[PDB]
Amino acid sequence: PMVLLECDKDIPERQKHIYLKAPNEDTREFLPIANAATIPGTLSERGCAFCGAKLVIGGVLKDTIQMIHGPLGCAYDTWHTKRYPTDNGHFNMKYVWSTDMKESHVVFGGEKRLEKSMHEAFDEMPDIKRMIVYTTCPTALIGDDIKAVAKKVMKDRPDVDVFTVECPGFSGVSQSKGHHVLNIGWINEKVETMEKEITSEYTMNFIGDFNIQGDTQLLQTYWDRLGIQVVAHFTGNGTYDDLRCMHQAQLNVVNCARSSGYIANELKKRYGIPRLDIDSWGFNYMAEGIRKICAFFGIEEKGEELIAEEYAKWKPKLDWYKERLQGKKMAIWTGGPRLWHWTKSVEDDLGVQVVAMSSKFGHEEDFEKVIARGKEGTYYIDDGNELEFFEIIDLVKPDVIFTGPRVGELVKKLHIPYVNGHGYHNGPYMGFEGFVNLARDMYNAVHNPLRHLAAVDIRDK
Amino acid sequence: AEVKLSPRDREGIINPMYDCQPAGAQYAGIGIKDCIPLVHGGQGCTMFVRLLFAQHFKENFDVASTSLHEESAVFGGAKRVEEGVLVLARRYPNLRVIPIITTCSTEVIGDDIEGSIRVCNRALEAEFPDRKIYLAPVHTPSFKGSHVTGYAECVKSVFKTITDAHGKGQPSGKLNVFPGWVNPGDVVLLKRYFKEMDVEANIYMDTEDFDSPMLPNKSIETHGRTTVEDIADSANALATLSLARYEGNTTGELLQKTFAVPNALVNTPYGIKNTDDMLRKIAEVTGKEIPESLVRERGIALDALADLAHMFFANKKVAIFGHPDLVLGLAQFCMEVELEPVLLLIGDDQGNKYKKDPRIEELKNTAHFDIEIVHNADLWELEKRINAGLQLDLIMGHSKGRYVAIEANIPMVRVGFPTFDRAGLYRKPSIGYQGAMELGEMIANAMFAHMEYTRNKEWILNTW
Amino acid sequence: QSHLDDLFAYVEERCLWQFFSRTWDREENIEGVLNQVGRLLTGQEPLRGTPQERLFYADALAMANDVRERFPWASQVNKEEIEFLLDGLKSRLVDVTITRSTNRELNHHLY
Ligand code: CLF
Ligand SMILES: [Mg+2]
Ligand SMILES: [Mg+2]
Ligand SMILES: [S]
Ligand SMILES: [Zn+2]
Repeated sequence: PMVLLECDKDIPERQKHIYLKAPNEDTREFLPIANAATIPGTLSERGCAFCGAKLVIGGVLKDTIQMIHGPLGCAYDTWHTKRYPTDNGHFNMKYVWSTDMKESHVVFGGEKRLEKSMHEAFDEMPDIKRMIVYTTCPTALIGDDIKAVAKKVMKDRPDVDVFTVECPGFSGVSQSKGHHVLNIGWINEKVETMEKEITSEYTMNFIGDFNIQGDTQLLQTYWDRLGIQVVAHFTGNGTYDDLRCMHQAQLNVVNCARSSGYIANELKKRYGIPRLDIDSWGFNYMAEGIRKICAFFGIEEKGEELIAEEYAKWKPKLDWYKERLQGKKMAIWTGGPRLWHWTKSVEDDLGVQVVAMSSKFGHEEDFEKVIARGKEGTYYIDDGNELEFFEIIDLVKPDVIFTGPRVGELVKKLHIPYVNGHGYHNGPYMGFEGFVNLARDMYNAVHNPLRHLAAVDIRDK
Repeated sequence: AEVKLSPRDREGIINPMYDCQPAGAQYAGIGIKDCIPLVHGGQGCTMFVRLLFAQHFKENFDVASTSLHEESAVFGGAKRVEEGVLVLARRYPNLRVIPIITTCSTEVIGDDIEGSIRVCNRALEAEFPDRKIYLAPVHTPSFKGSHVTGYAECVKSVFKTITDAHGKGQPSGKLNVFPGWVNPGDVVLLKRYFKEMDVEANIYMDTEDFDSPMLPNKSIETHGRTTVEDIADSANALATLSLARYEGNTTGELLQKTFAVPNALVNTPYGIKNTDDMLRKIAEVTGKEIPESLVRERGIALDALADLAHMFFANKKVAIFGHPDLVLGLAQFCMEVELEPVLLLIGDDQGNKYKKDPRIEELKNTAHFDIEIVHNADLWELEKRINAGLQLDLIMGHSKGRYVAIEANIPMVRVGFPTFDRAGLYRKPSIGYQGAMELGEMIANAMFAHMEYTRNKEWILNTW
Repeated sequence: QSHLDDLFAYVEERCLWQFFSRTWDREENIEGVLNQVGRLLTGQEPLRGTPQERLFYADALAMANDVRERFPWASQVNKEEIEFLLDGLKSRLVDVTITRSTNRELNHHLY
């Protein structure tokens, strides 16, 4: 049934966001409202649309200035917070750029301040020739025309290319809108503006993977073994110009259908490129994905050789962790997709029972997926808030929580260990090896002498 | 010796030194017991700052958002503030203080915060006749100043709000102390100094319990210890000791003007002389003697520093960045131990104030070498100077400058906020005598490790 | 539980193609994948002439392999039964992923 938690008695509208799956229910009658307005004052986990554009997608790129048109906080706040390495010395994590909006810009306009900052950034780093410009709350409100400014800079600097995103933080209800605006703007403005050499008979884009702790680079070992050219990664370990070439691919393989389904859907509509949805977390899921990719291309036997090798290398260690993790109870409090990518894979491959899940920004589609794959007796929460987390803990008594570090630090006080479900503990976590890494961190989290010591009161005889 | 101030020569920023004003107002508020700040603006303005605090302290702190969305961005956000206040009060029965912190968005759209507070006060008095909730308007447009100024603004507004409500009463016999933006370990040290001097004081804000235990009973103790009652009592103090010109002195000034509590601004107590002078001023205002225990702690610090200064520190060139009180004070500490702080970077638009700081002349009269002070600086300004050939032996700053030091292969000591890339620094004092000692030993140990990794006379670490 | 119950429970717990972003894409996938499954399970050649057909084949092959592994009956069953079963399965997936889904985005023309 839907659940009215005690801490929500004065915000009873939350009932329609929380589902406790019970036997025999028709789940179509119990789908949480999702992607609706946030209730003020709740300590919702949500962030802003600008986050979804710059921090999550655009900022992953290795060779691109991330020009945040706004006051300095939006830039500060999106720097030193992500774990998406590159193979060029992590340019993307080392720098952030602001137009340092001041009061005079609010009153008289910020377009010249932006133009000047763009030139400056290109002058300071003459080897960097690509940029994304993002709006933020106040530059949206005053109506600065960042596309126009970008077009002028491009005319003055024929060596560069600039993309613009209108994504103030108050757009939409969460970071989701930033995903949407960036995807649609990129396909409308930048896809099909360049081409690259095709060097394989098998080509794909890999859509919706952001190289957290090297996930993309690990998956690339598979594509290189299989002889498949990745035209573009959207956007893990990616380049700006690879994304301009996405129309060239034969296949779009999608992992994050929430952040990046938009562009896959438009690439299919405009170019006929089929969309293949996979799970690139999970051991048995990773095999299924490789088998589907190989079936599409007609290289089934290559895929079986790869899978057999990876099972022989990593399945015994996975099974060691399974023996020890069987029956443990897990909660997943993250953005959305990792709920449906992980609930059944940790159950199948590790014997772990996911007892509670919360999605910051997921849509109804994400809830369809997670409820389909998830267990009876589990709580499914849209746009969870802090006091709810405490009540859910009391209800389900998880052995481990996969969530962000700040929530991890909170639930430590209750003697519940965490694994960073966003940026990982010791990743990567995608692929065959990555699920072993996940399992290891789960095991170390729970099998931890400190938890037992913390429960001892030394004054008790 | 010439100490030259210059501004950043670029309009834009690359690698900002500070966050925006609202972030600092949130930091001020989280140090109050039974306080949940409410940040009126888009959601990122809250959630990114909660993350920042988790990076520095490895703890959660409660801050709420009004969740400005598109409707409210066009048609006004007063109902988001008002709903957020009520949702807080309804769900947190022990909540007493809500600083209502503006952002760039709600400053641009002109929401009338004071009017929303009148509305909320009426609503709250009707709904909760037995409670009193203090709502403080905190005007922190992010397109001015920085988190330094926002912290100062928030402290001042919360003190104005609470002391307006309570006024002046019985003299307390206590000092008010505004240490500024410091770590829990700095507050621990100050509390020890007042205790050893037999001086009653409130430290505003008392953040000691930000370093909270993991306890057998699973209780959560990660809270500010400064109460409403503590704040109200500031009107009754003997005197205010303000340690930080840019981080609370304006509150000491407001209490002087409003309540005739004399404010004494002193140099922020980094290094020996500044700590001496702080303790002298405490003795003067209280009539209490400095105790032998502090002469001993001082002496232990000097003994430790004397093992390092001429041997390892002399003639070594240092760049320092961080909050202005910390930069200026650390530069003074560095000269006591023969380091040469040749580049000081201060990160915001307050240069007209910094040019008048008396410490600038103090640095001019004690420097054996030219100093450049870059104001309105970003951290690219440091990186670009090193790229152009500035030769540094040490960087002292916060963790968001780490890649500059890593890539240039320069040892770096983590100071100020945030220091997320080392463990435990929030517990270690940097001010006072113990703190001078601890800073100096961090510097030496960072140089020592660097000598080992680079094979630079690593054999010399035997009989120093 | 019926053979069709077993198929339905497998698709719901394992597959993603019935949960694409819009009604039209769900319809296209339910038809396309399950027509390929029916070819595979009755020993007919799959369609592989167009990229889309080759994708349907990829998704169907996983399903067909998994159902043959999971369900004894799925080897040791008819042809006319695959037909009956897949017609039923199409109707059931359309009902739960389209007709009676409360996902409010499903008919948004704009992606
Ligand atoms: S919801 Fe998102 S992070 Fe917030 S402002 Fe808006 S785009 Fe940005 Fe920016 S400078 Fe500071 S942090 Fe805000 S008050 Fe403005
Ligand atoms: Mg000694
Ligand atoms: Mg089922
Ligand atoms: S979000
Ligand atoms: Zn053991």
